[PDB]
Amino acid sequence: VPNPTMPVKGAGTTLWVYKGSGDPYANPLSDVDWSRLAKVKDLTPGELTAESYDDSYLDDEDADWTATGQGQKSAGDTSFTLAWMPGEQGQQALLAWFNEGDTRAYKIRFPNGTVDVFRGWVSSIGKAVTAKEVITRTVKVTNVGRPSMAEDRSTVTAATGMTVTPASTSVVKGQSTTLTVAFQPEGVTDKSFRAVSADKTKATVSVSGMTITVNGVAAGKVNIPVVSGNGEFAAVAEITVTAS
Amino acid sequence: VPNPTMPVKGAGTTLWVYKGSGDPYANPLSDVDWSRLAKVKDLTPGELTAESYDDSYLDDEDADWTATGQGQKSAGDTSFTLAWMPGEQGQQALLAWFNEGDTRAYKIRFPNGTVDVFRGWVSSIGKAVTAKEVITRTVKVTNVGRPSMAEDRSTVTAATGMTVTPASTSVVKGQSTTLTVAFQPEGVTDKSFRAVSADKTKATVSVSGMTITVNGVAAGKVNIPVVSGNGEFAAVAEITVTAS
Amino acid sequence: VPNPTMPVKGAGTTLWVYKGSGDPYANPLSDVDWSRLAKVKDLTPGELTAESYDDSYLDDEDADWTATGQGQKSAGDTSFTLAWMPGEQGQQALLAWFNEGDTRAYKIRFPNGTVDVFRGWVSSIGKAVTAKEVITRTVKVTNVGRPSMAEDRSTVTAATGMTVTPASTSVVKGQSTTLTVAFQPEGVTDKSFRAVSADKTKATVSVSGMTITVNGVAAGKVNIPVVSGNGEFAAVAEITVTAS
Repeated sequence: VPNPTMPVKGAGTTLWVYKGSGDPYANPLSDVDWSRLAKVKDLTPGELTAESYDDSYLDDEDADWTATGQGQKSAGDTSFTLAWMPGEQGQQALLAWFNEGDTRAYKIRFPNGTVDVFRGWVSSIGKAVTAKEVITRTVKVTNVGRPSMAEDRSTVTAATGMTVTPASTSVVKGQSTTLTVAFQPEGVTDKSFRAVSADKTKATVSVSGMTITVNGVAAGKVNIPVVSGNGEFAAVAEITVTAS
Repeated sequence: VPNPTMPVKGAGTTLWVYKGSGDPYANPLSDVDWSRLAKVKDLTPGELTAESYDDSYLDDEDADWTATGQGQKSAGDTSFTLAWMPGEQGQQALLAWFNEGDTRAYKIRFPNGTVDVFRGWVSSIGKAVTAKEVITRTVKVTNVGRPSMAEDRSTVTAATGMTVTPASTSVVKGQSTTLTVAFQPEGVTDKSFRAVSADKTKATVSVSGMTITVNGVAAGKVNIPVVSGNGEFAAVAEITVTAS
Repeated sequence: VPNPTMPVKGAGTTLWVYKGSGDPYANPLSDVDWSRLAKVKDLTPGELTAESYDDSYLDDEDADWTATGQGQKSAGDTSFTLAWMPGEQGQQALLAWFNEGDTRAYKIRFPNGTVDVFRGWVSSIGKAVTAKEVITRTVKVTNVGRPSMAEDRSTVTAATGMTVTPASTSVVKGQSTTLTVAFQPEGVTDKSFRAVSADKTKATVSVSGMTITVNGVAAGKVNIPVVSGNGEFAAVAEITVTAS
């Protein structure tokens, strides 16, 4: 249904702020570590610009027509207003973003499956208060550096399938077993995953570089659920732990 | 019932000025040492803004784009127009506040149980005389220092109040079972989750209304993983589907 | 049928960008090495402008008025807003053209058989998101050098293809006689004429429908001179009017 080669109606556009660590430009399709800013009244994305450089000399024969070239670009000033909910995270995190000069990353997800991720700092925090109308919070973010347009991530293989094969063996205290995850639907993929223990007590799990290490902290039958990327697919594995 | 996590309609917003001698930011909720500015025609809260600081150098590898940082923050000016009642206290106090030019504190009480408290000096006093419409006094206050927004005194709770209890029964074709999630770490919670199946072939999942619904499309044993927040907590449910 | 000598309604104007390696001004009509920018919401062509140059001296006799001359010409900037299709070629090419900053050629094909060709660099890339309305990408291209207007490749013919044949008969009172003129020097000609009588008393003349008409108000021999263009060609007609 989402066709990036046909015009879209604009309804359903979504805003997120990178609350995690690492490279936000790498895999922006996944929603992991992206806090959503809900109840967006309106959004005006930033406009990439360019300054003009005067490229004229005295030796240049004739000067009837001006000659110019591209200069600095300076993407900036993405603004938006959303419903005012002072006690909800993402809006509190927004004021935290304003209160220091942090240059954080934020992404705009469009209804046609494309993402535009910018990176900037908050330069304006306003509020409009009128009767018989919901109080709105208005934000403006000055963008720094080169952004990541949706015209760059034009590959998208869509994945659609993974498997999780665990050891599923008893593990003695102090030893780490390795879980296997296959995320190769014909090889090329554009998604990540995270695994989190369902009890957090009998075992401790760690996912890094596709490597899943599970340690049998306490005896029992621990269940490790894994969810891929934003959460299109998931799986459940079991690991026994023996007291001996 | 005020709810800071839901949008509010702005009607009923009140304006107060500090006539006490303590710390205005200490207990803004209490209206003990505050004078209400009654009969406010309309209000426009001050807008927080920060200027841009150039953060570029001659030896910077890349210049094709501008590098900037957040500079000095300002609290703007709050402007409110209220009915002219010169004979009442509160307007004489406002006129004296403008007249002797001291930096006083004031606050805005929204229909949310929250309050935004600023500190500033009156930079404009105006009037509007016109027949058939009430005489309105318009005031502009330039804010100084750092404001104490309603996001400052909000509270977040992450006391591990996540629990999951499924139907834990045998579901049939054409009928969906329900799974309940408890999110009460002493009642107050601020975190959400995401629940999905493990294969999406034996059972189809749907999360709504603080609840999970599982449709037994195919017989067998199916696994439903749930992950809370950013992967701090998880749960695994087992659902058996029979032939009928 | 396109007709450059008659006004056109502007619907169907197409935008193209040069992806070849030849001379863009050589054969603009051929769309061989050109890629179309489809789904153009609206277009604003660049405006040619030239600044003023003060052409006055101290020893100038008269100075009650200002003497100025044409200075340096600029081609302005062409701004077009078109539907956002990030996944299609042509918009990715546009984004790369903005990003790497070279001066590329483009053209506008009017519903006239004519075409305007410009050379410039993209100085602005924008977007507009709003519900119930298509997402639009807005582009601004600053033009450089001398542009190639559609008037550059127009052709004029003055091959002396003027001929005049009257009815050369006897006209009566109350009846009007016709006279024909040929302007076909192999077909193409843009030079007009003017036809009138020599006394306007024996016969009254009227030119319309690319045809002369003579009303025989009075009997006798009357002379009708016709002059083509700026006096390069002429013809003389003799018309006899009888008593009846």
